Amino acid sequence: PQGLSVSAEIDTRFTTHPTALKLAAMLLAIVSTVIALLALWRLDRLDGRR
Amino acid sequence: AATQEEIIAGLAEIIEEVTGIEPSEVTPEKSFVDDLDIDSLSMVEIAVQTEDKYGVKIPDEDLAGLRTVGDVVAYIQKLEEENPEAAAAL
Repeated sequence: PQGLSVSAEIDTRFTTHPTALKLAAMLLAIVSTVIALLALWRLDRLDGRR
Repeated sequence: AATQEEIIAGLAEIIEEVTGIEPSEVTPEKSFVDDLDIDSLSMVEIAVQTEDKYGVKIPDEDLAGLRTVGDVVAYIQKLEEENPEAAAAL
């Protein structure tokens, strides 16, 4: 018939995927980390031991 | 000039802290790897704790040529008699 309707709404709150901002901010917290580690290594290499 | 019996007495108190060998075994005719089983990964620690008490930078260029305690006492003796700039201020 006309007018009869049943409209639910599923709770899909864990089905997400990051945007471009959350990806540019995830691929920039791993590069600076290894750069800082390399700089700390270069600072540690002052004692002249290889 | 530093006496031999104080050079050995200062080296033994570091060997006993790093490894645990009693200072009654450190004699001037003991090899660092055959008689006293001290791998070089412990010789590096000994050479670090040496500088962290008396300012002395033993470079790895020379850390390989020390096979006996007599070699250590001779090296220290020659470097302290060559350079008169030995501060020895605590």
